Amino acid sequence: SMSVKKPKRDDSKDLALCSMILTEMETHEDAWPFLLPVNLKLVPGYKKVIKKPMDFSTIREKLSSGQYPNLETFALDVRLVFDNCETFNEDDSDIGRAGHNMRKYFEKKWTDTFK
Repeated sequence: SMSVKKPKRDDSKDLALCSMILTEMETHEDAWPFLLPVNLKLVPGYKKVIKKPMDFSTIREKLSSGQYPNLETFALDVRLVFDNCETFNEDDSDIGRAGHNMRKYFEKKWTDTFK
């Protein structure tokens, strides 16, 4: 509360470490559904159904331009990518499986890096 602060968790490396994680996600073989924004002109249903589209390129631009105020807002966008994928794709599809694998991959790096 006022003039009463918990000890300062060192956040000075968070930008670098989120950038490293994102590089690892970008280079995973199963990243291909997620690298670019879904083309809203060419994919029926996407625009109406997926209220907040997100992709790795968009997260990378946000990261590079100071649009994440902290590491939790970064993790929210990454998870959004996988949550969107589960909304739109059957679990037993190549893209559905890709999304599960990537989420697993991400959550491990996240825990190992920060928790």
